[PDB]
Amino acid sequence: SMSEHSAIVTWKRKDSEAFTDNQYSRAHTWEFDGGSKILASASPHVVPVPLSVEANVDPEEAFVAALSSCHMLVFLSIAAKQRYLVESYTDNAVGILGKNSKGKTSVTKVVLRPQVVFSGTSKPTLQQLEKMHHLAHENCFIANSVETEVVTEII
Amino acid sequence: MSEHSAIVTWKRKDSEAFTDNQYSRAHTWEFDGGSKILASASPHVVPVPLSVEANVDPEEAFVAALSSCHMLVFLSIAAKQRYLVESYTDNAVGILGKNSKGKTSVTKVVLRPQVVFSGTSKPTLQQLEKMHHLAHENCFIANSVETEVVTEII
Repeated sequence: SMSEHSAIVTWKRKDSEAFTDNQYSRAHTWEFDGGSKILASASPHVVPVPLSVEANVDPEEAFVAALSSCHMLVFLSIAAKQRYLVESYTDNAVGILGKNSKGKTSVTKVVLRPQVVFSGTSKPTLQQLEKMHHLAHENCFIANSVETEVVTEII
Repeated sequence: MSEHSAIVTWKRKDSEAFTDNQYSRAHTWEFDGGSKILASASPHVVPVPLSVEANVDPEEAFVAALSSCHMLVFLSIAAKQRYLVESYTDNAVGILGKNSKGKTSVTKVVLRPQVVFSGTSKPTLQQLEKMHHLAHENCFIANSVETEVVTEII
């Protein structure tokens, strides 16, 4: 059903920061309802380190992780319902910045490369796995919200 | 132009039956620079204790990515125009609903940024509004989504 999801994003000038020289820290915080606070930054592909902070999450990385996580969650529920025992699910996902059709810089492509380990006495075939991933992509809330071409390479 | 990586991992817990659909949705996100984030399904989507309230969920992350991206472009614009920004706080909300079509997706995200300027040179409202239109135009995440993204300034 319908739901709302909030994030508080906050940046504060450090005492030592001139700011107008563009040499301010891009570190900032993301705060969510359940109480968690995440240290964030601009991507180091767009703003050089040390202005960006490599150890902190960036918007592009979070975008890729959300798409990959959303797809995973749908898949796992499908696999449980088919009574397949999943031991692990690991996705090495990659997003690409490039120019979209309108000539604007965007995340034009995301490749999901999920590797799933099954156990127990009912394991699916290659054909079945493939259909579980197609259903997962079709019912992924995040994939359904984006212009990004989302491709799954099943590993 | 650039590549952005995420490793998303779920492992079945010891003794967790899974096939009963009662498994924990907690999992991890790992990024190149070493950040690990504890993740879950949203508790507005999956009840609890199947979802874990203190963990980040895909929907929350997608709202933060949009809000964060818009902010970072805004700040570089403000700094270029020689305004001194003391703070920027955006209380963002995204809404999951149907379409367009009939598929559940994030239909609308509303950004509500509040900016504190100090010092001698401060923008007028008109200048502030223009900085936000430019930031939205140049925000990579916003240029990636089909979501209606609206900015209500202040």
